[PDB]
Amino acid sequence: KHDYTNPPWNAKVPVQRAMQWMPISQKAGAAWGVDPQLITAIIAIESGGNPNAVSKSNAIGLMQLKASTSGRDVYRRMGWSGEPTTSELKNPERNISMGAAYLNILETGPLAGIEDPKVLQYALVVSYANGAGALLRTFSSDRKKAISKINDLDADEFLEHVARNHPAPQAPRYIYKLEQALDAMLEHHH
Repeated sequence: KHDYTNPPWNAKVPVQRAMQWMPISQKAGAAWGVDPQLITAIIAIESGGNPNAVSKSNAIGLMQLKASTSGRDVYRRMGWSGEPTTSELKNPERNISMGAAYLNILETGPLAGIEDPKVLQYALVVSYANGAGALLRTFSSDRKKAISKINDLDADEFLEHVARNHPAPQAPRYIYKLEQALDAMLEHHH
């Protein structure tokens, strides 16, 4: 299985920088029914709080949204045509709003039916990172039985399952990082 804890990841500075955006994250989380600390952790992991981050593949901004994929998914959810521009994705308020929208899409879409909010949290970071489809297929080729299998595990067993069974090494590591980010956030009484 993936040695996902290696190397240790110090969340202090990445969470401190993501916390700068918390007032936006609070409002975005409220609008979309999404946990602002989950938003904050994702910013910390994805961009380390850097609103100008651009990946090899042109994922953009605080929550690393890609116009042609997640960006477009959000626009389709809102009933809008087309997709956002690079410039728009760079704007921190728009970026975080779309990241929150995307987390809601995952929750209400492919991940609908997961009972344990902690398991759901882990299922969200894994899907955001490496795709809800690939996570589900890790359990069963049909969605229905995959969710049923997910429902039989507690949060620790879910991590374990991902560590042993997910093709992408980064998947279980995203859960490790998330917990490191949650630990760091304990020191921010927001």
